Amino acid sequence: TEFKAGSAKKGATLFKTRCLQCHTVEKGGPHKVGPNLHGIFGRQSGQAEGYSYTDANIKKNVLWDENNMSEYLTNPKKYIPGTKAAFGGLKKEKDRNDLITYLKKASE
Ligand code: HEM
Ligand SMILES: [C-]#N
Repeated sequence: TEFKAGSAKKGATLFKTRCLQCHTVEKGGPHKVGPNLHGIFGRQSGQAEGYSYTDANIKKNVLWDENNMSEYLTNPKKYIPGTKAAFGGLKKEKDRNDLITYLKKASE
């Protein structure tokens, strides 16, 4: 992978206050508002059956590397033109580094 990590901790706190709202990180996990984000790093997009998927996510088949996720998070509804992800696109830029680190580490 190109991206090299910031901090495993702190990113947790960000996830907990941003993403945990809609998602989970745990193995399998409840696909609450969003799907679960375990093992996503290096698994293509749309890798969790049963939950309410979209054609758009499938057709927009994304590997979920750090770059693509970093971008997506900025503008999910743009990057995938057909998502229920009514998320406030991660503008902060900095915290993202930690958050992605945590996610990467969690999704090892
Ligand atoms: C910055 C914290 C967040 C992160 C790291 C994140 C990450 C992701 C990722 C990687 C996907 C792609 C799933 C896949 O293709 O398998 C996704 C989808 C989704 N997210 Fe988030 N998300 C965040 C916050 C949110 C929030 C707060 C909401 C709830 C308002 C939300 C709702 C959704 C939904 C509904 C999807 C499914 C969209 C689709 O596949 O069409 N997310 N998210
Ligand atoms: C999730 N955007």
